[PDB]
Amino acid sequence: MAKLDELKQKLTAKQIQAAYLLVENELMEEKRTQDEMANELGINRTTLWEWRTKNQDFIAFKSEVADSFLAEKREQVYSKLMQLILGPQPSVKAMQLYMQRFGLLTDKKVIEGDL
Amino acid sequence: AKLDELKQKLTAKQIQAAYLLVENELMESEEKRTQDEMANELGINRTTLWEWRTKNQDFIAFKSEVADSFLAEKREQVYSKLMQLILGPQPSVKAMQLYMQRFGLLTDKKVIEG
Amino acid sequence: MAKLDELKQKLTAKQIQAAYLLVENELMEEKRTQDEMANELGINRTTLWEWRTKNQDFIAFKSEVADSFLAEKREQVYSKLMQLILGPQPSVKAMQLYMQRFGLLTDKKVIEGD
Amino acid sequence: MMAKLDELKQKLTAKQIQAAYLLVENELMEEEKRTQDEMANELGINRTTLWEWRTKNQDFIAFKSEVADSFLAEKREQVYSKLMQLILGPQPSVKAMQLYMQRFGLLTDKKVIEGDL
Amino acid sequence: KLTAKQIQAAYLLVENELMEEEKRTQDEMANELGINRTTLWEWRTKNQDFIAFKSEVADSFLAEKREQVYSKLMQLILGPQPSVKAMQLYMQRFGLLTDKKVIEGDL
Amino acid sequence: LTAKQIQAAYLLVENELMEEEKRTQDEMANELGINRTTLWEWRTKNQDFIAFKSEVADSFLAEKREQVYSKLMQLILGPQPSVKAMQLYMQRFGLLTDKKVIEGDL
Amino acid sequence: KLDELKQKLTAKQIQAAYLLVENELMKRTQDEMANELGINRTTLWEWRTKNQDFIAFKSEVADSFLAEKREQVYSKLMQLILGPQPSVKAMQLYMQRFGLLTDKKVIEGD
Amino acid sequence: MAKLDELKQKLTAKQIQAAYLLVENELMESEEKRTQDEMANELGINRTTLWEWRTKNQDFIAFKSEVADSFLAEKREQVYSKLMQLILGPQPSVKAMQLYMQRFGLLTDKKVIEGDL
Amino acid sequence: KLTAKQIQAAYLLVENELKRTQDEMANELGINRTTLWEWRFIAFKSEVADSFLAEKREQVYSKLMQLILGPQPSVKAMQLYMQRFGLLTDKKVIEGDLG
Amino acid sequence: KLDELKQKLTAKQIQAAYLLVENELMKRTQDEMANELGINRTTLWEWRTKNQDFIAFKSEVADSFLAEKREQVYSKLMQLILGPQPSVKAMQLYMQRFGLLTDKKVIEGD
Amino acid sequence: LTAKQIQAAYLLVENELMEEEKRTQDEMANELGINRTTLWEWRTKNQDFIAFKSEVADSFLAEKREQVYSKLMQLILGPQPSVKAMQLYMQRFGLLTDKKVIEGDL
Amino acid sequence: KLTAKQIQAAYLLVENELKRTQDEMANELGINRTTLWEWRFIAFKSEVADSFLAEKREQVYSKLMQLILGPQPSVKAMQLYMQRFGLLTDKKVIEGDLG
Amino acid sequence: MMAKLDELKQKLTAKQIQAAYLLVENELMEEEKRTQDEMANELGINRTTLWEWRTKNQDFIAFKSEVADSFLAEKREQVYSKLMQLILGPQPSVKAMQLYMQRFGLLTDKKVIEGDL
Amino acid sequence: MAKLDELKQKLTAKQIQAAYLLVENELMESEEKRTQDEMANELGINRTTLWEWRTKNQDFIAFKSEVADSFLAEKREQVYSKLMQLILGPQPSVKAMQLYMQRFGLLTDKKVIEGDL
Amino acid sequence: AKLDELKQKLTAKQIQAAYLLVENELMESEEKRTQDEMANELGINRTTLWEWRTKNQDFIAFKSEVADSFLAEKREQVYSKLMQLILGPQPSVKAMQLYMQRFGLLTDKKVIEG
Amino acid sequence: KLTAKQIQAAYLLVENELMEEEKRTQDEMANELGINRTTLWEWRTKNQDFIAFKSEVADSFLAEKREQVYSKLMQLILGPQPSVKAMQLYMQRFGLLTDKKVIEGDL
Amino acid sequence: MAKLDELKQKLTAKQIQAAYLLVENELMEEKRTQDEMANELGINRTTLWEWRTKNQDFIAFKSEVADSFLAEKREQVYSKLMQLILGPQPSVKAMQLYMQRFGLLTDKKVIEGDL
Amino acid sequence: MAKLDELKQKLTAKQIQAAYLLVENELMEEKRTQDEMANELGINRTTLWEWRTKNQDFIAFKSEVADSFLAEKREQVYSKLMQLILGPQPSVKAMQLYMQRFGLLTDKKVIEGD
Repeated sequence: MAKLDELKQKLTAKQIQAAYLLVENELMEEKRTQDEMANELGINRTTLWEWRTKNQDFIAFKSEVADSFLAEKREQVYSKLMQLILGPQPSVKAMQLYMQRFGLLTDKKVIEGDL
Repeated sequence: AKLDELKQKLTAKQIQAAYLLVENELMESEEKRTQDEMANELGINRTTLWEWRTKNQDFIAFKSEVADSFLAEKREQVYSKLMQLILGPQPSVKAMQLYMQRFGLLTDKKVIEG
Repeated sequence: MAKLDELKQKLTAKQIQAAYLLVENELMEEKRTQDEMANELGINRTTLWEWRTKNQDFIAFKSEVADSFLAEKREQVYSKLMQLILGPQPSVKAMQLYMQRFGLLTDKKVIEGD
Repeated sequence: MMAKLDELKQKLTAKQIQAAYLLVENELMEEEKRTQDEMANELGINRTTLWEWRTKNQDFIAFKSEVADSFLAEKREQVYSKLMQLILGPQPSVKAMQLYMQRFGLLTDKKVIEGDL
Repeated sequence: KLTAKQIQAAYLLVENELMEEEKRTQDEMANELGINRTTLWEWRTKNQDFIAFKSEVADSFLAEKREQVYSKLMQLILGPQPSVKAMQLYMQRFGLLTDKKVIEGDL
Repeated sequence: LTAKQIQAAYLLVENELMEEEKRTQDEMANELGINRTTLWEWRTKNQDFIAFKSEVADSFLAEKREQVYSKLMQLILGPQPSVKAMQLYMQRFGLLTDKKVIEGDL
Repeated sequence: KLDELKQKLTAKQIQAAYLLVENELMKRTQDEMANELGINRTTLWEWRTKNQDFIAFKSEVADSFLAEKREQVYSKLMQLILGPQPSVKAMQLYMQRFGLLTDKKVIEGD
Repeated sequence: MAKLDELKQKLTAKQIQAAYLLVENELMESEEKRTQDEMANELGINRTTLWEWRTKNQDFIAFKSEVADSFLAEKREQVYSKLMQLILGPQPSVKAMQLYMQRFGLLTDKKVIEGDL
Repeated sequence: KLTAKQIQAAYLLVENELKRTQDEMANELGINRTTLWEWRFIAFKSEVADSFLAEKREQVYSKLMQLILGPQPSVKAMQLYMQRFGLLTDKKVIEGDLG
Repeated sequence: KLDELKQKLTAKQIQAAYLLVENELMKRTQDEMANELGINRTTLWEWRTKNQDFIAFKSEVADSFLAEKREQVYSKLMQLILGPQPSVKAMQLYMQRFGLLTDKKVIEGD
Repeated sequence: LTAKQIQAAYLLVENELMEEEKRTQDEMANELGINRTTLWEWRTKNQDFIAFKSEVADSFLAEKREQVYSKLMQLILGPQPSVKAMQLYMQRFGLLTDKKVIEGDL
Repeated sequence: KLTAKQIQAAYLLVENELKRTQDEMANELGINRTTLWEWRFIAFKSEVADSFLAEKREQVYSKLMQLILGPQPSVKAMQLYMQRFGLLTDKKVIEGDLG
Repeated sequence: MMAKLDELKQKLTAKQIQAAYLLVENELMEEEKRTQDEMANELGINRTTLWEWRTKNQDFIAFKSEVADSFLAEKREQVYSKLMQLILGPQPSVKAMQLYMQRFGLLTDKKVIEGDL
Repeated sequence: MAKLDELKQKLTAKQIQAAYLLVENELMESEEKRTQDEMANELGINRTTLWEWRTKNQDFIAFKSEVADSFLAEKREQVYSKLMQLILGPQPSVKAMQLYMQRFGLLTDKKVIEGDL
Repeated sequence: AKLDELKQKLTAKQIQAAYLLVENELMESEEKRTQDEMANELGINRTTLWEWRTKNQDFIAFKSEVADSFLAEKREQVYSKLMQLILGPQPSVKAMQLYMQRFGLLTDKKVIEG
Repeated sequence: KLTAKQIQAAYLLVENELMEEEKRTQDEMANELGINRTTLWEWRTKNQDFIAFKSEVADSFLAEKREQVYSKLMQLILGPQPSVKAMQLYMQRFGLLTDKKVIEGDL
Repeated sequence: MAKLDELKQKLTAKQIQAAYLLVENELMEEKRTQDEMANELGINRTTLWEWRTKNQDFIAFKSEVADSFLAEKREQVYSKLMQLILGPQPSVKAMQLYMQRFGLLTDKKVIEGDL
Repeated sequence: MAKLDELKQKLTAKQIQAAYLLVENELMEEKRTQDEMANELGINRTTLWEWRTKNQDFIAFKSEVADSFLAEKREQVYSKLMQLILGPQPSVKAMQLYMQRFGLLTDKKVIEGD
């Protein structure tokens, strides 16, 4: 909310709507086409193209919204992780991730020499 | 400790709700209930649970800590699978590495010149 | 915006146009040929060649434009990451990237020696 | 580990300590493991009580995790036995040899550092 | 510094490898340059200024390929078989991945 | 630790790291002249016993060194020379060096 | 290095550590080695399991025997590089032996 | 220039010629490479003297290694050409993409550090 | 420092790996079989061994380039080539504190 | 084919086989499917485990649903062939679909 | 087979092929109302019981068909389309043909 | 045999995989959503599907040759090429008897 | 299998039949398996007798192998259970799917044969 | 010759030209391939008519497939060149050696048969 | 049956010798005796056993059948390892295939046109 | 049958790929043959006799490589990393490997 | 002995000796060089080269002797096979070979059509 | 000997010599160049080329000579086979080849259908 708020103010209401539509199309539970999204927004195809390619504030805000949508999925990822570990066919790689999540693994170094 | 700070902002009911939602969602994607089937046990309206889940920032933060707690509690079950891979008919060297790293048993030596 | 405008200063209007066209051809929607892009720009084929091979300011700017187009794909990449996690063969490597994205993974490092 | 288990013990009842050991033993000690209900019965507690301890009591969870670490630690020679079987067997593992050599800090990488800061 | 001909030779050798039939042979490049094969050989094997300049030119031609590389990276991510390694490269490009370390001990 | 506990730690480690069928916990308990429940108590609740037994395990593993080295050399010199085994050999004697360039500001 | 550890062993224990290492690094069973040393098998077993100075000395002589193999390892390395299937991993090791590879780091932050 | 000339000063004209001939035999494109005897004959020296320079003369060895480095360095655009072919070909190589990106320092790893060394 | 025959003797043996068996080598040196076992010292001979490996540099480089330019270009060989010339950068951004 | 097996089932059993297959080939639990069919869970279980005609009919409708997916499979096949990583194994299948590959045998003996 | 033996065969197969923790042999014996030794005797010495139980196992496996087909289609249509799964699909419907040329004398 | 619109309707749908969703397709056809489910018939439409795949032959061959001639020549693609033209022989010598 | 075991039974004593079952049970029925001496003792026979039967009596060996086949055959649903777990689990095995489909003869390869003889 | 001409008889001059153009676009070496619209324009036909020939005209489809076969067949020496490069290159391909040997029928499998079919 | 034909050509002692030699040589290449240590138990001279092993064609043929018999007798031990691979924490699909082939449970269907 | 020029063209095209700088281009081969590029294109795309002859020539050049292939096979078997697959190919070449079958049933 | 005897008679005593020496050098428990073997046989290097390259009877007899030496090693192979199966780390591929040795595996085909 | 003599009939003495030389260069002890082999044979480089590319009788004979040289390597191949079987990483694929060499492996084949 710290970054979204500063960026939001450099964008129009339609641009904000556009950023959310593009992200929802990819990260919210068949995808819409670019033409379908421009239509829904009531803008021309060329306008959407301009925002996506030339408007740095639009791009930056859209990346922040994307991060927010990705963040919400954490328990979904956790569920899959535990599924790979706790079934009758355990994944050692998944166990590595579990252990790292809780900082359980140690790497030890003995250093000699001079600088 | 973080759970305690986030717990004082919530009612007993919201707290029970958070625990029940986490258990349900961390289940494999067989016995898992729906959101309406997660209003009956708690004895609340479906819009209330939806408002807690989506619009209540204190509820959302606590529920995240509760999810971490859920995974943390499974430690001995994880360790059991690790040992099974080590002791099975195709012993996993990767599982052995992880065992050894758990107890800080592996050393890398480095000699540095300036 | 700052780095692009800085690099943009050293270029002509046509060169800036050329940089965008070359990048759009690769990162949006090769498909057009070098000749077709030169024709579109209303410049000689030999001029586009000289810009691409001999103009360090052009090359640097175009590379920054390439970075911008790549950055804008973020949610599309995230969507594929989640599909691999949630699909019929859940990808642990994708899960690792997800967890690293939010700084969820920690190792202890023990350092000995003088 | 003596002092750490003692510190985490202070906040739990005798029944809660027994429960933590039973749960870990079920997973980490040598036809089928016990169910939650079977263990609840063994402890003489209600199933809802065992769930509450496993779910909501952070002191119970933290103690039980320390118990888990202890059970895992005690397997060391069993892990070493498999390590040696992979090294010496008819499909000898160079990865297992690397682990053996790292265990005793026998492997060195040398570095010549240059630059500034 | 280098002669104009030597600078031209460096560009032609790099163009032969990194731009755009078959590639030109060494003999064909010497002829296009209007120099002896022995002269081209001498520059390539004994002239350190020429070698160093040509390497810098090679770096520049490679740098200019950036969007073509990115295009293939995106195709690997989005194609029928999405590549997780390509996803890792994408996320590293923008510094999106963190590892946390808790450091203990002495030096 | 008592003499019996030191003996028990050695027997448990010998069972795993010397050898061909290994003894059961019950057989090891009998051999020591203790009850199965005492052995189980030592292995699960006695932190001094666990700590000591782990150090004995380390000693038994350490003693295998020449046998590990033998297999390492067999992989190097065998019909299918192992480059990974060569890497371990060269690291063992600090024979491998990289140059590190570092720039700049922390 | 060896001469400090040597002091803590009997002459027969020194002989045993050398025989154990030679058996591995230059085919005999434990019984055959004990019979060769003129000691009982339970004695060899006690040295191998309970004598920390014996174990430590033996590991040291193991290192010495291993070090002596260096040219044999080099021969195999060069065979993998110059053979009918040149090995890139072997080339990497060669290059590292002579400190020919640079890993370059750019560091930024607090 | 400087390092080569420093090493070059310690060798005879014939030794310098020999070092280039040996490196050219390996690293310049020409049906079969020349044999040792063929190179000695071309140099107008004994088989035995070439062997001596190659094995006992540390200055010769050092100069020849520097010459080999220069020959390898000169191949840069040829290596880059293959890197791009792997990236752009019908089986695009993500590993080659990684190398490309490493070449220009485009890949960042972020570290968050805590503790006390 | 060493005698002339010892210097010749070192160069000759390392040549063997970098053929003649142990006793064959012992017979060439004019020493006993047992004496060879006793020595197996690790100083000059080892430097000649390193020197022997060092001298093969252009031959190693030739194989590297063949792997890069062959019909199946090796990306790992390209990696080593670039590392040889310090062309690959890894960037680290470090945050936090330690005290 | 289906119409012979159909005769050996009740209307509700036909409905159950279709629902079970649709659940898999076009998310519901066993209890939800039984509740949807208006039968008790032990009844669904008995049909699935003890009724051979039910099992046989259900496998047949499973085949029918699977067959209907053919163009979807073709779409994926062509995507793998014409994609940014053309798949040789997918090309092999394409060629085999149209009988384009010859395996040639020379036979000798008694 | 007796009614009890038919019941036992079904229970053993259900334990493995329907499901979540499975019953022990002792629990299955109790459920059937027979001694552990009787169950063991049937599983090891009764060839009619073994033969019948194998046919029941086949029936339980056969009944899984739509679930196997579901996973097959998921691998085909998923984010990582499986060409091997496509091959199985095409073979299922006899869609793949090779030409065989054969020459000559046996 | 089929009506003209049914022939047009078959060609149109197979085109979809070889975009428009199920209901989108149902709306184009001017039929109900339920009716589409009932049909999902497997005769002419299936032949057009096979016909659609059949027609891409030169595009498949182009990818085959690219794999063979690319910077990482595919031996498996070479195998398929040779099989296409019946160039690979497997020889069997058979002994024994059966009666 | 009834008649085959009956035929192989005719040449063995009751003790030899018991011995064959004990040996197979030791390997194929669900902390450590019995040693040869422990089984010899159980049977009330000398260790040399058990070795002689296992080594030299072809009728004993042949019967015991038939018993082995029977024990293995009876595991069928346990094998099927693992097959289904590999198909349906989070790392779904296309190879396991092929085995499932072969089990019921669901996979067809078509051939068009040409030539002569 | 014969099969091509039999299929060719069913097509117009323009359709024959179209079939060759489509195959040449895919299987003959020339920066970017031509688009469908580019080919229709080159042929002097509607976009819609090219589409019709490609999708509804079975005679066109069949002829074009035969033309594609002929174009692929003509590449033989180019394929053989790559096969030899894999065999002779710095990483010799045993699989390519197998193909070479299969090409000339050099590999035998011996079978000894018994029973009664 | 072949053992019986080859057995009638040999003495009791030669027969015992064949069984003992096979057991010894089929051991892992720990408790294995030498040829001289395989003359004592049998109570014969070392040259006699060497003559049987190398020069006696009837002894050689019988010993080969005895080696086959030795491997044959290990069937249930082989089956045990097979089941362990199937039931372990990384179930082996290849082991499942072999199980199924043992009992002729896998069918390939072929449709042939003339 | 073919003209002398067509036979010459078939050999040159095969020689360019399978014997022995860069390979010749199509334009360079047309010039060496003294024919139009369009003529070479016509023979390669439309002349079935020419295509069939060239393929037979290609088979002959490939057949002639036998000892070079065998040399690499032996190097794989005997080299520092002996290849078991190459050993299998060697043994199949001489018909050294047998599989036994006990056939049951009906057809 | 059926084939060795017919072939042996087309060879000289020295040729027979040569065939056995070449095979022993490879299959009998550091190998001799070609020059060392020619010396031991008391023949010239060129003579040994002639026999190995031009004498078809010599080559055929040597291959038969090689088969005989290889055959003798069967129990050595059996020992390794059982080592791969019966250890704490079983090989499924080795189990396949064991089962095939005893003809325990069935491949089943259902054939339809016409010819 | 029969096939070689038959093929040898169609060739000159020099051509036969050339065939052996080409094969010896690859299969014994390339190392000599095409020019060096032509010089050794006392023929023009263009003559060796013509034989290699245009003489079907030469090509066929040389291929038979190649087969003969390869056949003679038998014990060398057998030695490597045994080294893989008996080395530190016993090769099961090598064991399979060994067993197939002596026809030791059998499968049952069951055939149904009309």
